[PDB]
This record gives sequence, C-alpha cells and structure tokens, in this order.
Amino acid sequence: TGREILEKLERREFTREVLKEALSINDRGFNEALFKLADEIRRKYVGDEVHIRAIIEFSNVCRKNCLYCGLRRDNKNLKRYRMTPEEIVERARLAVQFGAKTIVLQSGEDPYYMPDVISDIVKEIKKMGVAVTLSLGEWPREYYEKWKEAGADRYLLRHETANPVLHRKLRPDTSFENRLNCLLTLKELGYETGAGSMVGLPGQTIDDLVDDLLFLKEHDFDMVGIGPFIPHPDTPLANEKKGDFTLTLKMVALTRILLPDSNIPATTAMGTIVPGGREITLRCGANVIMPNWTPSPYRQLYQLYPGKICVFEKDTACIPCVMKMIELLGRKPGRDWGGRKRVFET
Ligand SMILES: Nc1ncnc2c1ncn2[C@@H]1O[C@H](CSCC[C@H](N)C(=O)O)[C@@H](O)[C@H]1O
Ligand code: SF4
Ligand code: FES
Ligand SMILES: [Cl-]
Ligand SMILES: [Cl-]
Repeated sequence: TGREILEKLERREFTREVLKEALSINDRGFNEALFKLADEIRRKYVGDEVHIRAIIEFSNVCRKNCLYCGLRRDNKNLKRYRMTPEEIVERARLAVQFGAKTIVLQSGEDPYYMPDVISDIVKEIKKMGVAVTLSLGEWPREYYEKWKEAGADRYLLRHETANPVLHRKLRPDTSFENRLNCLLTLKELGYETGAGSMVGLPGQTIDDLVDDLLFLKEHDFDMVGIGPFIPHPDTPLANEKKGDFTLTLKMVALTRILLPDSNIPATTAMGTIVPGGREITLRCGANVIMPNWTPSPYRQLYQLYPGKICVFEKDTACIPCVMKMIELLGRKPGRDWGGRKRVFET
C-alpha cells in the first residue's frame, strides 16, 4: 500500500522493492505525501536557505556527440560561440556584484580552454571570495588536478543514466565506466562532487530509475542534478517523448529522502517543461537554483534542449528574479557559499 511505502521511507528502509513501488504508484494522495515528506526532510536538514549558483555557459563548442544534446558535434544548425577569458572573468565579477556566492562555469567539451585557460579563469574568479563550480565534462585526471590546484571547489558531472548499456548507446564517445571513473577521481581530489540523471530517456525503464537512486545513495554525492529529458529537433532523438514532470519530481523527492543533507538544484529543465516547475521542485526537496548568467548574444545559442526559459530576458534579469522567487516561496537567500553541511547519522 501507499501508506506502507511511506512508512518504510520514513523508517529509512530503502530497499529496491520500496523505491520501485514509490516510483510505480500513481495515486495523487501518495504522490502529495511523498512530496510533503521530501519538503520536510529538506527543511529539517538543509533549512530554508536557497543557494544561488550563477551559471555562465561560456562556450557551446563540443567534441562529443551525445544523442540527446543540442550541442552534439554533428549539429550543423547551430552558431557556435566562445567567450574570451576576459569576458568570462568580468561577467563573473558582475554576478558577484549582484550577490552571487557561487559561480558555475559550464560548457560543451571544448578543447580550446583545456586545461590552462580554465585554470587562469578560476584563479581570477577565486580572488573575488566566492565558490567556483566547474561543469566541463570528461577530462584526464591531470586536468581535474590542475583545476583543483587553481582553486575550483566543486564539479558537476551528471551520471546521466546508471544503465551501462543505455549510457553507451546515448553517449557513443564514452561509457558509464568512464563517467563513474571521472566522478570517483573528482571525489578523490577533494571536489564537492555532483552527479544526477535525466528522467524519461528513450529506452529507460522504472527499474533504471531505481538503479539511478541506488547509485546516488551508494556514492553519497554532495550534489544531485535531476531533470526531464527534453527532445531537441536537431538531434537523433527529436521525435522521442519528453520526460514526465511528475515522475522527475518524484526522483527529486526520493533523492532528498535518500541523501537528506545533499545540495539538490531545481533545474532549468524542470522550469522549461512546466511553467513554474522550478518553484514546485524547490518545494519537493530541492534547495539550490542556477539563474542564467550567460550574456547576450550567446545565451540564445546554448541550446542543450529547446524552449529554454530566460533566453529572451535582459542579461542581468535572472539573479533579481530568483531573489524575488526565493522571497515569494517564503525562503531565504544563502548567506555563505552553500557548501554541503554533512549531518553524520546511523
Ligand atoms: N535534451 C536534453 N534534455 C534535458 N537535459 C539535457 C539535454 N541535453 C543535455 N542535458 C543535460 O544537460 C547537462 C549539461 S551538458 C554541459 C556540461 C558537459 N558538456 C557535460 O556533458 O557534463 C547534461 O549533464 C545533461 O543531463
Ligand atoms: S551533454 Fe555535454 S558532452 Fe554531451 S554533447 Fe552535450 S555538451 Fe557535449
Ligand atoms: S530566473 Fe530567468 S527571469 Fe526568472
Ligand atoms: Cl544541475
Ligand atoms: Cl537544466
């Protein structure tokens, strides 16, 4: 029964059997109770602060060919861009002037910057007294070491799917084994490390989602980024179905329940598939948001998926907008860098 599954989640009996049933039950009452549980666990462990991570998507050049992604190298219907290191540093400075306590640098897997230009950029931003999070994909250990020495604090590297067969199909340049080895190296080097997956990929099952949750629990990641798959018209997956918002929201809720002290963003993909999706997600376990800080005229060219919200807004709009969002949600802005605050338990 739904009531029995909630009782087991409340007692932290996180068996495969319990997680599968939670994801399989579609009862509105059960779902609402699950979201309430996750919301309460979030409030108890990580409080009411919503941590703002200002994201600068500094290049849409990519060497990889992921089947879901609009930046895949085979996509010729996309104007490619690269911000200069001076542009990136000064754009980061502007975010810090607007109150950002974490700068996130994200790109396609663009060889041009790697590793030294990134190191130089990271060193300049670290002078501003903020946390730096990188999201640059898969690189050699030596690059990750150099970036950590340069001052990088965190690394976001979504594991995408924990099914190694699906992973290899969707990401033909690499493997789940590679992705996991990247994540383990990041952890070893002392990064606060973020993983997470997409929900509703072509061929992905409920059992795969259960494996995603068990994988996250196993490795105790500091951050978990979860969003729905959104098909992009300039990719091989163009005609496939979008991920379901409510199922994806259940994955966020379960992630909070399993990893109560983790940092969990309300992802832009959630706000893209449903108007107000990020706000809902912030009320179902999430405690982080990433306002878009990519400048014009490049913001519109960073199209991992279509319809992406905030593309049409003035450059500087998203930090003020999320501060208003945080207030109308009855939440507080983060006071410090919002690093993980571990609660050791049993
Ligand atoms: N079509 C799509 N729908 C939803 N999310 C997508 C998507 N395409 C890509 N993403 C998500 O966007 C994230 C950032 S991709 C940018 C960073 C780096 N190149 C990397 O691959 O890690 C990915 O991890 C993926 O989960
Ligand atoms: S998901 Fe990352 S690595 Fe894959 S094509 Fe997109 S930008 Fe490149
Ligand atoms: S956060 Fe982009 S304008 Fe609302
Ligand atoms: Cl994320
Ligand atoms: Cl996103």
